[PDB]
Amino acid sequence: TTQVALMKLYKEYADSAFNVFRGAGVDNVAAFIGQEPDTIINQLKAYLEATKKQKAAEAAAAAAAEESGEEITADPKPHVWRFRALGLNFGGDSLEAIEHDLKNLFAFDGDLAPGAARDSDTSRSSFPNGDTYFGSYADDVKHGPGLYAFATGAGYAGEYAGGKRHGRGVMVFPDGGTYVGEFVADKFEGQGQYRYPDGSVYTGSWAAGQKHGPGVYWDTARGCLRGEWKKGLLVGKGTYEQPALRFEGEFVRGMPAGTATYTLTGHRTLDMPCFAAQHIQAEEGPTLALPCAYGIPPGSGDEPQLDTDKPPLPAHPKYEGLTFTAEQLPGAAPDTVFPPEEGKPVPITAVPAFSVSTGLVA
Amino acid sequence: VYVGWGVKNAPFVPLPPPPVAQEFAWGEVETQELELKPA
Repeated sequence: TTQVALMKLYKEYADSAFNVFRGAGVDNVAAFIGQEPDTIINQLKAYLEATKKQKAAEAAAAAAAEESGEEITADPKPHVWRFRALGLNFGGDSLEAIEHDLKNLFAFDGDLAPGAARDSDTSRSSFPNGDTYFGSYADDVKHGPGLYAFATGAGYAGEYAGGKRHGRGVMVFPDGGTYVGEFVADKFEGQGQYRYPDGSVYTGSWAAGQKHGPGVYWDTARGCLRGEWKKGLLVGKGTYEQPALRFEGEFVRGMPAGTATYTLTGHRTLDMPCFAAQHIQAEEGPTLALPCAYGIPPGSGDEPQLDTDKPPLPAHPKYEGLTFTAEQLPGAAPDTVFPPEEGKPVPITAVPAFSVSTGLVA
Repeated sequence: VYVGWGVKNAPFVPLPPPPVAQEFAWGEVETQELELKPA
């Protein structure tokens, strides 16, 4: 043995994986990830807000310092010095002969054993770009419950394995969206609920960071869209339901096409007198079904982006290439109530209901 | 003068179902401590 490392006088910022945890007031990390997901999400959102505020304040201070006076020449972040009294023996020839361990002893604050992989269960880990980790290690990587801050505002709390995300977890992204569900590697997998920043919510299946499998989307127009989505887009028979109407048909590459079917009921004249007396006491409501069909440009959507002599898909504001065809009479389909009963729990706040007996409630 | 139903004689396309939003990018990847030097 040639060297003994017998101190570490480190410095800790007031926003890391060891201060989101402390504000919670729980006992340990397994009790931090074990809370109800709403409070986890709220705490991570508060951390994101703190990071954004700190960045804005730093930028303003830097601009003011440039305007007059001299440079800042000091760390503006809030920092509190801490001291680990660790003592370890390393055997080598010079300081550069143990570099791994030394730089390991730089950042991982757990149970250091010279020449051995990390196995701490309450370890902290800094990182080059500035993002921090709190949780358990095993076989030199992260494994088990953890809290993890990205230093850009984002944040994760949940299970780790193989050095990456695995199992159940909760994440908050810098834009404002959030995710609650299962994870494989660094991307979504299995079942989960994603909430977008605009207000929409998707509660369904995921494969490798994209929507895949049975899916139920609840957009900002308070309409329910159900289908079997594939690689981030909806393919096959899909259903869109709105308080008065229900459209079902094939989608290709996220846009309607092929033989479809509209079914909707006159809600405008449910209280007006009927034109025929026999409609007064009948049980069949005023609902009609049209066997229509959409149309797409003959090159668009037929190629799965094999990267062109292909027309572009119609966009949102104005759809350029969509056609539409109805050449048969309506067929008087039965009644439709708006809440589809598939995806019955409504994540969105303001969703009005409908029925033949009672019109739009809200 | 205009006398008739207020309907235009143009091809009519029923508006297709509304667009789905997109997730975040993947500039959020877990920075990892570099693994042990194997012997």
